[PDB]
Amino acid sequence: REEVESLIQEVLEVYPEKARKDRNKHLAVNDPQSKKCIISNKKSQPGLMTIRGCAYAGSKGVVWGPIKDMIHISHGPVGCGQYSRAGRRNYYIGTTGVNAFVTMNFTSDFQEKDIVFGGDKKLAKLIDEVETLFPLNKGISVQSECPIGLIGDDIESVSKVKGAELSKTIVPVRCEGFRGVSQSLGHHIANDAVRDWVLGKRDEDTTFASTPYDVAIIGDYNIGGDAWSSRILLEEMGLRCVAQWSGDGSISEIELTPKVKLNLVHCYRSMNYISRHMEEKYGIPWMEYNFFGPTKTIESLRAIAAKFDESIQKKCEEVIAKYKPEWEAVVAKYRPRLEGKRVMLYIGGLRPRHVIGAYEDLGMEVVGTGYEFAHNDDYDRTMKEMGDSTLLYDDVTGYEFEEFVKRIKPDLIGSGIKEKFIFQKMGIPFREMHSWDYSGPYHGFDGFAIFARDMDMTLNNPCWKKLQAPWE
Amino acid sequence: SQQVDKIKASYPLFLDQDYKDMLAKKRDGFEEKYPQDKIDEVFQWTTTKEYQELNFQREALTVNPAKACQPLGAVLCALGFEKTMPYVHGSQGCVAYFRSYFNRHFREPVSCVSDSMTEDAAVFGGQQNMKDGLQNCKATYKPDMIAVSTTCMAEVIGDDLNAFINNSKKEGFIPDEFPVPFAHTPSFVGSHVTGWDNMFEGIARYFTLKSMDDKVVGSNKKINIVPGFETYLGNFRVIKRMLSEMGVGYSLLSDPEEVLDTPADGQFRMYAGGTTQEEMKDAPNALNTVLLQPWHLEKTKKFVEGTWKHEVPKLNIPMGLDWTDEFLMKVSEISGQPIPASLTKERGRLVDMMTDSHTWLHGKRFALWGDPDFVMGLVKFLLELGCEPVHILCHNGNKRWKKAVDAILAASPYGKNATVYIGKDLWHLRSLVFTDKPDFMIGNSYGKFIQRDTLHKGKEFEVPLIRIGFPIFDRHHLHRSTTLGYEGAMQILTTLVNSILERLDEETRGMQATDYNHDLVR
Amino acid sequence: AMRQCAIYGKGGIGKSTTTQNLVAALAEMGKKVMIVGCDPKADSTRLILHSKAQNTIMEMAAEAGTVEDLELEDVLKAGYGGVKCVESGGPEPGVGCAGRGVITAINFLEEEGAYEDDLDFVFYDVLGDVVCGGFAMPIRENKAQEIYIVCSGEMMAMYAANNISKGIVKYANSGSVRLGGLICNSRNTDREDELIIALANKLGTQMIHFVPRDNVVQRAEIRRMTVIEYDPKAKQADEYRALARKVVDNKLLVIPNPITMDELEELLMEF
Amino acid sequence: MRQCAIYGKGGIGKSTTTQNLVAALAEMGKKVMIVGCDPKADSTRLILHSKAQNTIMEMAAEAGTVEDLELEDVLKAGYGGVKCVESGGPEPGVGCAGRGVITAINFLEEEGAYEDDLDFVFYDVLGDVVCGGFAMPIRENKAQEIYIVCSGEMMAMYAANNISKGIVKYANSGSVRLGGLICNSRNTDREDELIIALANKLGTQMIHFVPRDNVVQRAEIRRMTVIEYDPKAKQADEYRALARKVVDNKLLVIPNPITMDELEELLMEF
Ligand SMILES: Nc1ncnc2c1ncn2[C@@H]1O[C@H](COP(=O)(O)OP(=O)(O)O)[C@@H](O)[C@H]1O
Ligand SMILES: Nc1ncnc2c1ncn2[C@@H]1O[C@H](COP(=O)(O)OP(=O)(O)O)[C@@H](O)[C@H]1O
Ligand code: ICS
Ligand code: CLF
Ligand code: SF4
Ligand SMILES: [Be+2]
Ligand SMILES: [Be+2]
Ligand SMILES: [Fe+3]
Ligand SMILES: [Mg+2]
Ligand SMILES: [Mg+2]
Repeated sequence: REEVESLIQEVLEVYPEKARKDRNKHLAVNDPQSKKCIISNKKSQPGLMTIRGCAYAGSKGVVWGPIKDMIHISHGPVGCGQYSRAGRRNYYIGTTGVNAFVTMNFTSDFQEKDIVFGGDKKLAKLIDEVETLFPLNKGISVQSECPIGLIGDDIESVSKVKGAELSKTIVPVRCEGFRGVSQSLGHHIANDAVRDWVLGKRDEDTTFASTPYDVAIIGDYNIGGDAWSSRILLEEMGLRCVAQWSGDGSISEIELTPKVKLNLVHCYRSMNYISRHMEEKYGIPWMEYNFFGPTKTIESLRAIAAKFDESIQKKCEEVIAKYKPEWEAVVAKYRPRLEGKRVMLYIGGLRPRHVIGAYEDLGMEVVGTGYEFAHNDDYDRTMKEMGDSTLLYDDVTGYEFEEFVKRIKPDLIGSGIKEKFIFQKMGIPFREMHSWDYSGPYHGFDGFAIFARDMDMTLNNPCWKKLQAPWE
Repeated sequence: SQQVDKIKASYPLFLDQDYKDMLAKKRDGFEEKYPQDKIDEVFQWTTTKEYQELNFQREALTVNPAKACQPLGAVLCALGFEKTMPYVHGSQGCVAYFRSYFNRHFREPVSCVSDSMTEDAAVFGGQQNMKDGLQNCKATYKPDMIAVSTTCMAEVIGDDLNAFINNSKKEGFIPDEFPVPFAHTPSFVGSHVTGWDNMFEGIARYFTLKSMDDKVVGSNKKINIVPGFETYLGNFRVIKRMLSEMGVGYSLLSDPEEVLDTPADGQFRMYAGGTTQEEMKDAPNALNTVLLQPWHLEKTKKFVEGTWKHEVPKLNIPMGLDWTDEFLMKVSEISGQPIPASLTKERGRLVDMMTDSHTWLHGKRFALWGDPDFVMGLVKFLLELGCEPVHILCHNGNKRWKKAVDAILAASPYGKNATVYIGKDLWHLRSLVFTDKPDFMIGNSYGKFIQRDTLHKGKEFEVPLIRIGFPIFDRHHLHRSTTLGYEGAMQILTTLVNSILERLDEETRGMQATDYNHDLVR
Repeated sequence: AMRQCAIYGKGGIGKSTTTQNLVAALAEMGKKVMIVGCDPKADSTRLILHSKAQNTIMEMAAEAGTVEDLELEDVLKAGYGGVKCVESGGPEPGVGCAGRGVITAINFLEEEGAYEDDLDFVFYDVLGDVVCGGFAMPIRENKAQEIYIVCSGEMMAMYAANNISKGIVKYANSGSVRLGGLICNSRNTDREDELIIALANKLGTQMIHFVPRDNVVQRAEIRRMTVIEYDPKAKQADEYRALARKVVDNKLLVIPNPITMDELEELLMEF
Repeated sequence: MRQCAIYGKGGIGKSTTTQNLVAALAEMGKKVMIVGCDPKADSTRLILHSKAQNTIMEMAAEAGTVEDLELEDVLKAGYGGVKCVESGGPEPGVGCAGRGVITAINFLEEEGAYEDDLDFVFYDVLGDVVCGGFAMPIRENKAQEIYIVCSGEMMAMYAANNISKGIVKYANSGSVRLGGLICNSRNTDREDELIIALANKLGTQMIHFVPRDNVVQRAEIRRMTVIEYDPKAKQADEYRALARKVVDNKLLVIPNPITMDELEELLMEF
C-alpha cells in the first residue's frame, strides 16, 4: 500500500499547485462508500491530455447511433460527424442507404452564414431532403453540436413542426459538446430524449401479445456482435428478448420495451436513468447482468432464471450443462499460457469492472483499473471486485498513466486507441478495450473463447521480445 | 458454439444456423422491418438517374462528406515543429476526436491538449482556462513551444486568443519569452487544409513579423519549402531527398515526419525532429519560398510575399512527370544548381514504366476525390498515362480551383468525358458511379462503402476502390507511401496497373467460363 | 392562471424600471409576480429586492461546478410584496456568451419548476438589442405568452420596436406568443403621442399606456426603490397602477405586422 | 490615423453623438470613416442620408463568403466626404451577431480599408456588449481610443462602470486606452454631480458635455446631422466644441473600475 501512495505522490509532484490538489483527489489505493476514497464526475484540468469525450460523443456515438432504422443528423459543422462516422463497432443487420443508416454521416455542414443568421430554416429543409432521399427511414434524431447550443437554435420547434407535417418521429437532442465534463451527460441527455419522444408512443396500444417470459436487454450496444452473443443464451433459456438497446436496435423495439416483464441492464452508467424511469412508471423490474467470462455468465444466468418459474431454471441448468465442456476446453487450452499475468485497465464507465471475472477465469490478476467518466456508484461497485492494495485512477492523464505503467510494469494494458501505440512503444502488450481490437465478440461463452485467444496472441506475441537491438 | 481448435470471430461465427435463426426471430418479431421486396425496389431506385437528379438538388443536407474541420489541420501543422505542443483552445471531445482520427490513420501516438471549456467557460469566457491550461501544459509536458488553435465554441463567442495569451504572460502563468503562436481556426469556414494554412501563418507571423529590420533576401542561401497538409511521410522524405541530391540548401517548415514515425525501442518519444525555432526566425533570409500545395496555402502566400518579400513561384504540386520537372527546373533556377544525373535517370525510369504499362492503363475510367492539390495532381498524372478521369470530386474545392482543373482537362484529349464537382459529397459520387460507371475509384477509406453498394447492384456493376488519400483506416502502413515526385509517380503507376491486372485476373478465374483469358503473362 | 409576459424594447428606454414599478403595483393590488431578468448586467431586480441583486444563476452555477448541482433555493430570493426575483446573470462586457447564460438559466428554472408554483404573473425583462436566439428564449413555446415593447419618440425607439416585431414574427408563428401592446416611455419629446399611436396602429398593436417622464423615478432609483414603495402619494405613481390594471385587463393579443420602414420614415415625416 | 471606439449604455445616443461629431470633424479638414457594431445597422443613416440596406453580412450571404465580397460594394461617401460602412447581421432573436462583427472587421482588415489617408476611424458599438465579438474594436491593432458615452442617470453610469470592467482585460493585454467620458443629458440633477465624480473615480475626465437639445431629434427626423440641418445653432456649436476636444485629447489612462458599493455611496454623495 505504501509503495502505491509513494508512486502517487511522486507522479503528482509534477503538476502545478492547483492541478496537484485537484489530481490528488482522483487517485486512490483500493480498500475492498467510494466518496471517502475517490471523487469522480468532475471537470478535467486544462492542458493535461484527458481521454474523455463530449456529450455529443456520448449521445450520438453511444446511444442514438446504434439505432439502425433511424437517421441521425449531426447538426452543426462537419468535423464531429466525420470523426465519429463508423468509428464505433455497434454491429447491426440492414441494407445501408435503404433501411439502415448506422455507418452513414448525415450533417447540416454549417457555414458562417448559418452561424450568423441561424440554421432552423436549413434544418427544416434538411429534414425535407432526408425524407425525399431516404424514404424507408423510420425516424430522425437531431444531435446538436456546440454552436447549436451557443446560438440558441430552436430545434425543438422544428422537430415538432416537421414531425406533425410528415408524420414521423423527430427527436431533438441537446447534446452540445461543452455541456457536462464527459460523455456521461451525453448518455443522460440521450436517455431523457428517448423518454420524452420515443418510449411512450405505444402507451395506449394493447395490440402486442405479451408472455410471462418477456425480457429486454438494456444498454448493450452490440460491439463486435456482443449483444447477439448474449441474446442467444437468453433465448436458449426460454426467455423472449423483445428489445435491444441500442446495438442492432430498432425504434419499434424501444417502443415495445414498456411491455416486457424484466429489464436486464448491462451498462448501468449509460442506461440506468431509463431503467429507473421504466421501473417507476410502468412497474417493470430491472437488474444488472454480467456475461464476461464463464463464472459471471453462469451466475448471471442463474440470477436471471431465479426471477421466473421453474421451467426457466431447468432450461438454464440445461444451458449451463451444454456449454460447460466448451469453456472448460478453452480454459484448459489457454490458461497455462496466461496464469500469473498482470493487467492494467483504463476504459470508459462500465468495462473496467465487468471484464475482471473473465481475466480471473484465465488465472490473471488486475493490479490497476480506472474510469474515464464513471460516477461514485461505479466505484462503489468496483471496490469489491478489485484486489487489496491495488490502484484506482479517475480521469487519468497521459503523464500519470505513463508514469504509473512505468513503475508498476504490468504484463498487459487494456485501454483505448489514444494510448495503444503509446504503450506499444514502451514494450508492453496492449489490447483495445473499446473496439475489442477489431475482434470479438467477448460476451457469453462464445465470446470467452475469442477473449482467451486474443489475450494469448497479444501477451505471448514474439514481437515484444525484439525491442532491443542486439548491439545495444 | 465454439471449437477450441478453430475459434471464429464475429465473421464467420454469426453465420452459424443458431445465430441465423436468432436473427430471423428477432427481425420477424420485434423489428418491424419493411418487406424485402420493398428494400430491393428502393435500392434499385437509389441507383437510377432520377435519384441522381433528386440527390443533386440538395442545398441543405450533406451525406458522407469528404473533409474535416480546421483544428485538425492546425494540429497537424503544429506537430511539424520541434518540441511543440498542439493546444486547442476549446472543448475536449474535439481533441479526443482529432487524436482518434490521427491514430487510426498513422497508427502512431499523437500529442494534443485542450483547455476543456465547460458551459461556465462558454458563458464567461476561457481566459482562466487559457491561463491554467498553458501553465499545466508547460509544467507537465515541457514543450519549447505551444501552438494554439481553436474549436468552434471559442470562435463563436469571440475568445481573444492574443489577449488571453498576453494576460497569461503578464500574470506570471508562463514566461514572457516562451513562444506561444496562435491562429483562429473556425470550423464553420473551410476545411482542415484551411486550418493548416492558418496555423502556419500564425507561427510564421509570431516568429517573423516584428524582427524584419535585419533580414535580407538570399543571405542564408536556402529555399523555404512549405509542404501543407500532408499525410504521406514519403512525400516529406522524397522532397528532402530530391533537394539533397540536387545540392540545394533548404528549410522544410513544419516537418512532422519524425514525430509520426518514431521507432519502437522500449521508450516513448513524445517529440521527435520537427522544424526548429531558429529555422523559423531565419526563414525571411532565404532566396525564395516554394509552396508545395498552393491551393490551400493562400494566407501563407500572402504573408510571405507581403512581409518576407519573397517572389513565390507559381508552381503546381510536384506530382506526376511534367509538374515534377517544372518543380525541379524552378528550384534549379532559384538556387543555380543543375539537375543531377540521378534525377534524370529516375525520370527516365519512370518513363520506362509508363511505356511498359500504357497498354493496360490506356482508356481506363476513374472517379477520384480528396484535397484540391492532391486531386489536381492525380488528374494530371492520369492524363499523362492515357487514362480518363471521369468524376473529379473535391468537397473543399472552390471555383478558381475548378476553373484551373477545367483548363488542365481541356488541354488533353483524355479529359473530354471529365466533370469536376465542388461542394459535392460521397453520396453524390455514389450516384455518379452508379449512373456513369467508371472502372475504378481513387480515394480514402470512405469509398469502400460505395464499392459495397455497387457490388450489391451486381458483380458487373462493381467499382473497385484504390486507396490513395486521407484518411486510410482499413489498410496498414499505407501512410508510409509516396505521392510526390518521380518516386510517388512510380508508386501510383504500379498501384494502378496492378489493380487493373488484379481485377482482370478476378474476372477470368472462372473455370471453363472465362479462364480462356487467364493468361500467365500480362 | 399564471400569465407569462416578456418586456422588450430599445436599450435605455426604461424596460427594467417600468417593469419593476408595475411588479410593485401588481403586488400592491395583490398577486404573486415572479421577475426573471435576462440581462447579464444583473440589473432587473434592484428596485424590488433592494441591495444590488447579488446572487445570479450563472455565478453559483460556476461556483458549484455545473448547472445540475445547484439547488433552486440558492438563486431564488423573495423581496418586496412577496415578489420572488431571479436574475440570469452573465459575463462582464466583451467576453463570454450572454445568450448561452440566458438559455441555461431558463432551462434551469423550468427543470426546477420555479415558474410551476401557484403564481399569478411572470415577467421576463429582456435586453434591449436581442442579438441572438438565446435572448428570444423567454418567447419560445410554453414560455411567455404576451410581449410588451416599450418605446418612445425620436427615431431609434420606433426603429428598434419595428425590428423587434420583425424578430418576434417568427416565434409568433412557431408558437402561441403574441404582442399585447406598446408602452410609451416618454422622454421629453414633442408629438410622440401621435407618433406612437400611429406606429401601434400600423403594426396592428395598441398603445396600452403612456408613461410621463418624471424625476421621482430617478429619485427612487437612487434610493433603490420603486415609486410604489418610495411614496404612493406622488403623481407618476398613479399611472403605474393605471397601466398595471390595464395590463391585467388586456385582451388584444396579435401577431405584429412589421412595416417596410420607408413607411415608418414617411410616418415620421407626417407625424 | 486615430482609430477610436464609441462605447456606452444602449440608447444613450452613441450614433447620434458619433455622427454629429464626425460631421463636425468633417468640414473641419479631416477625413473619417464610421464602422458600426450592432446588427440593427443604422449608425451611418445621418451621414448616408438614408438607411443602408447594404451591409457586409447580407452581401456576404448573397455572394456566399466574405472572400467574394469586394470592398467598393459596402463603402460609401456622405456629408463632408465621410466614408461609411455598415456591416449588419440577423434580425432579433436569431443567429449570432457577434460572429458577424468578427467576420466584418476581419474583412475590413483583409480588404484594404483602413490604409487610406483618413484621420479617424470611428467604431460605434451597441450598448449590450454581450460577447467577445462585440469587443473586436478594442482588440490589438484595432481602435486605440475609447470614449464611453453616458448620461447623468444612474443606470448609464452603472453601464459605464461595467464597460470599464470589461475593457480592463483588453487594456492590460494591449494598448487601447480610455480617452474620456462623453456626457449626454437626460435633464437630471447630475451634470457634474456624478459625472466628474465617476470620471475622477475612473481616473478619467469628462470630455465636454452635450445637453438635451431638442434640435437633435428634429434633425434626426430630417435624416440630418445638426450642423447640416441648422449649421448656425447652439447644438452645432456644441458639436464643433466636442470635435475640438476629440482633436486634442491626450488623457489616455487605463480605466480603474470602482466597485458597486462605491457607486451606491456616490449616488447619495451627490
Ligand atoms: N418615466 C421615467 N422618468 C424618468 N426617468 C426614467 C423613466 N423611466 C426610466 N427612467 C430612467 O432611465 C434609465 C434607463 O432605464 P432602464 O431601466 O435601464 O431601461 P432599460 O433596461 O431598457 O435600459 C433608468 O436609470 C431610469 O432612471
Ligand atoms: N443631444 C441630444 N438632444 C436631443 N436628443 C438626443 C440627443 N442625443 C441623442 N438624442 C436622441 O436620443 C436617441 C438616442 O438614440 P441613439 O443615438 O441610437 O443612441 P445609441 O446609439 O446609444 O443607441 C436619438 O434617436 C436622438 O433622437
Ligand atoms: S456505453 Fe460507454 S468508452 Fe457503457 S461511452 Fe463508451 S459500448 Fe466504453 S467502457 Mo467506448 S460506459 Fe459502452 C462504453 Fe462503456 S463507447 Fe463503449 S467501450 S459499456
Ligand atoms: S466538443 Fe467544432 S466541428 Fe466537431 S470537432 Fe470540436 S472544432 Fe471540429 Fe467537439 S466533438 Fe463537436 S465541436 Fe463540440 S460537439 Fe463534441
Ligand atoms: S451574439 Fe449571442 S450567441 Fe453569439 S456569442 Fe454573442 S451572446 Fe453568444
Ligand atoms: Be437596458
Ligand atoms: Be444602441
Ligand atoms: Fe506505428
Ligand atoms: Mg434592463
Ligand atoms: Mg446605435
